[PDB]
Amino acid sequence: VQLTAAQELMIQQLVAAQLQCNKRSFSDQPSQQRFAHFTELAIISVQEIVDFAKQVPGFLQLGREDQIALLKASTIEIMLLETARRYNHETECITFLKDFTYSKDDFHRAGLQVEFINPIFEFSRAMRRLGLDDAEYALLIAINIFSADRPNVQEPGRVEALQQPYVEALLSYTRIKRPQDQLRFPRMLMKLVSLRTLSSVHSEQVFALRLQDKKLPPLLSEIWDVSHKILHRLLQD
Amino acid sequence: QLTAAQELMIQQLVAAQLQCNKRSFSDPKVTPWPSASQQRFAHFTELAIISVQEIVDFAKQVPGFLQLGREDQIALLKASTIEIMLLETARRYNHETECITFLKDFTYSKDDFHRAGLQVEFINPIFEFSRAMRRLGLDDAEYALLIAINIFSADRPNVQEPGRVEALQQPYVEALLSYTRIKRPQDQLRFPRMLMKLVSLRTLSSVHSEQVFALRLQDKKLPPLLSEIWDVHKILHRLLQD
Ligand SMILES: CC(C)[C@@H]1N(C(=O)OC(C)(C)C)CC[C@@]12C(=O)Nc1ccccc12
Ligand SMILES: CC(C)[C@@H]1N(C(=O)OC(C)(C)C)CC[C@@]12C(=O)Nc1ccccc12
Repeated sequence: VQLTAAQELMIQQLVAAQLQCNKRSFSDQPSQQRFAHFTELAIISVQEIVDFAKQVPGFLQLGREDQIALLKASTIEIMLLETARRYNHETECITFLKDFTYSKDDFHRAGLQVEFINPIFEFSRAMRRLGLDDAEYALLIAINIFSADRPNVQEPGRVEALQQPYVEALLSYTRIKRPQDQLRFPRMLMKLVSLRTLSSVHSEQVFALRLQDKKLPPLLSEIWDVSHKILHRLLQD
Repeated sequence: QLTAAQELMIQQLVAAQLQCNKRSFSDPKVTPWPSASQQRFAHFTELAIISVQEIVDFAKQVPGFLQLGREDQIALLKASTIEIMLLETARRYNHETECITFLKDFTYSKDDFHRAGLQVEFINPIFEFSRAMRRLGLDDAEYALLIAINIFSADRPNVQEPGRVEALQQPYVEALLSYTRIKRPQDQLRFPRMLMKLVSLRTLSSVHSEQVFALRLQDKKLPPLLSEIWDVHKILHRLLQD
């Protein structure tokens, strides 16, 4: 009933890597005005997500066409995990990147649909109730990435094997943090289930804006719209 | 050790699970497996109608489901119907033949489904889930617990009493946890993977919904009872009443 040096070492690598993310600030930073803002800001985040993904052990070792498959699906779900981490209960303003803060009302002005926005905030509220630290968020992101249930995964068993170390670490970490509360760990996992619904709802939202004359940029269209020239280039570096 | 209350609950579930999948191709008869496109669709829908009713009967036997409001019961059943069905496809997947089985003994190839006009996006995940489920290697108690856990999801659409639903689920999660510990003390990661399979059921259920809409474009519209649960609840409300 205690972590290993290997497990301790991995968690530190993840949070350290995770800390390199969301570094860009609104001061330091250089309908459609609202839209362009989001897409612009997504590209920054996506690019950070790919970089984070190379750092994690056992990811670069996978073949390229499955590295695409895991990233394509999880990238939105990571974003959602990160929006939830910095969700502020008092203001009800989700933070994106270092310091960009947006109320739920701010989103309606971008023309996002109520079927899409409310679940995001319900997700952010629900996760805040769990009370996860940076280590638990970092482990949960990794677990999320190595999802072998994603569409068009060529080597599922290889991916399942990569993920299992992160589950075992998270199980042991939660047991130490709350020995009395045995079901908090399952509660955290049941949240992974909520992420998919939001992932499917997101595919409906993105589509709807294509109708409103709001087409996605080159990088974001590769992974969200129904070749991966940009995506290969980011991975190959 | 396992609780006396917990033993009863598992026992009630497995028994209820036993009443499911009693129908045989030999035992009335559903429209036969072979216009050709149209007939295969019919074959599936008649069989599914039959399956849905057993799931509904099973769900009433599950404890505390009937504690719920008729509106919530309906919400819960409609969303998990496909997910229970797919658990069952996986449960009895033959790795030797790669043929999934439906009800008592209706066996189908991957090849068959392509022939029925189903899209790859839909078909591939189903066999992958059946394969992935096998790697876990669940026993009957474990399947049944996982099913009951599935039913009581608070984050389902149109649920009115989430807390009441989630309260009914925790007992089952606790039983599954306790059961895994007793049966396999040294395998700590087995129990989380089972819970994570619920994540896979969601993607499937979403993929399945897309398939149903694509089929409507093939001039293949679902019958009344399946249309309630899968299209975008009079018969289902009436089914609960018996
Ligand atoms: C509305 C948001 C939830 C945005 N989402 C999204 O898919 O964007 C579309 C505009 C629908 C294409 C998900 C992440 C999103 C984004 O893309 N950029 C961004 C910047 C700050 C906060 C949140 C976001
Ligand atoms: C294609 C199948 C996977 C069938 N399902 C489904 O949703 O397909 C529709 C065409 C939309 C109806 C899911 C269970 C399904 C069914 O309805 N009857 C049936 C009989 C034997 C095996 C599998 C099935």
